[PDB]
Amino acid sequence: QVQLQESGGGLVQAGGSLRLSCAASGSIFALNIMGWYRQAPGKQRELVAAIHSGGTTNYANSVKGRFTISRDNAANTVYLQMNSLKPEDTAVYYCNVKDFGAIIYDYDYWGQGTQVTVSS
Amino acid sequence: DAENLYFQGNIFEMLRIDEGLRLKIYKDTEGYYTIGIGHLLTKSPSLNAAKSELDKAIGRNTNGVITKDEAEKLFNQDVDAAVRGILRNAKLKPVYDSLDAVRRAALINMVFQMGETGVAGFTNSLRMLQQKRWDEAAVNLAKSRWYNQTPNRAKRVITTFRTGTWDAYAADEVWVVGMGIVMSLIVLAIVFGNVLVITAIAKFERLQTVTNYFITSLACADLVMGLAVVPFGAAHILTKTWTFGNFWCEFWTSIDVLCVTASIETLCVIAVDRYFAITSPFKYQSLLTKNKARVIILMVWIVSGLTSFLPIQMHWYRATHQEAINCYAEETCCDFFTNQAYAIASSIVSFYVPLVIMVFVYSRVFQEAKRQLQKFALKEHKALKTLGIIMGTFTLCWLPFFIVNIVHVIQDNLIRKEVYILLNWIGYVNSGFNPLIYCRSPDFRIAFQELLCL
Ligand SMILES: CC(C)(Cc1ccc(O)cc1)NC[C@H](O)c1ccc(O)c(O)c1
Ligand code: NA
Repeated sequence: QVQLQESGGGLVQAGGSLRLSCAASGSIFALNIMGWYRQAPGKQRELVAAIHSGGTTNYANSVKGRFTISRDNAANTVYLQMNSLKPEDTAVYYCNVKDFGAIIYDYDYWGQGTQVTVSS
Repeated sequence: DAENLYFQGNIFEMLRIDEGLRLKIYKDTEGYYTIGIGHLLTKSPSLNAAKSELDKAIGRNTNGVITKDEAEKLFNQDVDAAVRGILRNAKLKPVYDSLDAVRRAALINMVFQMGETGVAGFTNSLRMLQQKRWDEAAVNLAKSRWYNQTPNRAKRVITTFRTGTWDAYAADEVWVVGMGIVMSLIVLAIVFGNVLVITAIAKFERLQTVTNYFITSLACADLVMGLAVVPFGAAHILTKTWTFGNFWCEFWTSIDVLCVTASIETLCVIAVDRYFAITSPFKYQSLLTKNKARVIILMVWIVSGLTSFLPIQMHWYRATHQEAINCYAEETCCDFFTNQAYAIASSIVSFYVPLVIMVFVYSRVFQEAKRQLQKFALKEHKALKTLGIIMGTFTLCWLPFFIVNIVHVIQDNLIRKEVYILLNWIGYVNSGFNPLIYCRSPDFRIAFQELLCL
């Protein structure tokens, strides 16, 4: 029963920079993976950039070196830095929270999704 | 009489209940050496004298241990000797003749216990029984030394005298089927649950994860538990004996040890797996593949096989004492006898090491969760309750057995066999409890609903 507030998306020229942001309103277990996924026009939902509650991060092989994920102090807010954007980065970005509350498995919390269009 | 349905009112079953069958020489509540079904060997404190009297009674060198056949023969001999003792006596016979079959069996019971002379000592009680004053004799018999030394039995015999029925012994037969249906429910639950789990993981493609690859192994161990171990064990307990031979006996034991070991060690592997999946997920996803996980499973089943079929089929697990030798020789005996080496080794490998690892790992999770990049909310409470169930059920089910399994091999005759088997079965129900703990994921839920079309 928690919410995910996404913000930052919009139209952007080729090579321009954009900053995504996801705020987690509610009670989440201390051990979690907060990240971003995306859906390209006509392609499956791909993982963009996830960060662990223990600081460590993880990126896709097509965004590594261009994208960089970080998070806030205790507000559970994640900021995704997107530099040198490309026309193939045009997709639907979803904010996501992997909660290990039940230890055995993981509860996924999703966002409403934000549109990101890169001018080819 | 046309009576061939369970529980016919007689002296033999009554005495079997009041005494019990023990093949090895034991000491009664008094302190005298007794063997079989309440057969008094001697009043001498020396065990050697008891062995002498026993060897004289049987007709061979028994080494303090007799067989079932010999025990039953001694039992019948003692019963018949008790009856003849009643008929020969001048105080017992007029009373004996003036009693119904039930009360007759009660008197024969008393004589069987404390002897012809001793029972003949009861002047007032027998006088009351002679005039058919059952309640007065009931009150009077409870004021003797016999009622103070063995109250539980005295109450049953006295009640048998007063009521004149088998009320004090009829209820004992109900618990047999009463627990039998419980065992049935256990088998049904285990089989159904684990088959459901395996089917869910195998059929659905969204349940193809490493954790679930371990869950598959656990569910397999519990499946073979509910199919082979538990039913045959139930049949062994209910039918009092074993009707499959020594080969299938030790084979069944091998399946038992193998399945329990594989189950618990798989629980350990799951604990570690979840630790790495939660603490360092990015490394967990890259390092631990499906092939490596299957290698882990193979290794666990190999270790479990080395502590089950290997020592048992090679008779390394076997004991050295006389009763063990007799049971191994007996085709109808499948009692479990082991040495200190195999007991300790198997207990350490199957339970204690996985216990330590699981405790350490879950403690590491609970401790590392408190040092992340973060108000005392409800989520941490819920998680703590979850792990409390995960470790709590496992501990509550398997700890009392492996403690007993390690003590009953040190100090001889400290744990009665009933308790041993009972705790073993409390260990058995954990196999059914597992699919309710490790399959609560949304994917497992959807799978479970879709499988049976709810
Ligand atoms: C001892 C038994 C085979 C069940 C049994 C009880 C009484 C009897 O007369 C004959 C058989 N159960 C074994 C138990 O399930 C176990 C699991 C793992 C071990 O490592 C181990 O040593 C023993
Ligand atoms: Na045998």
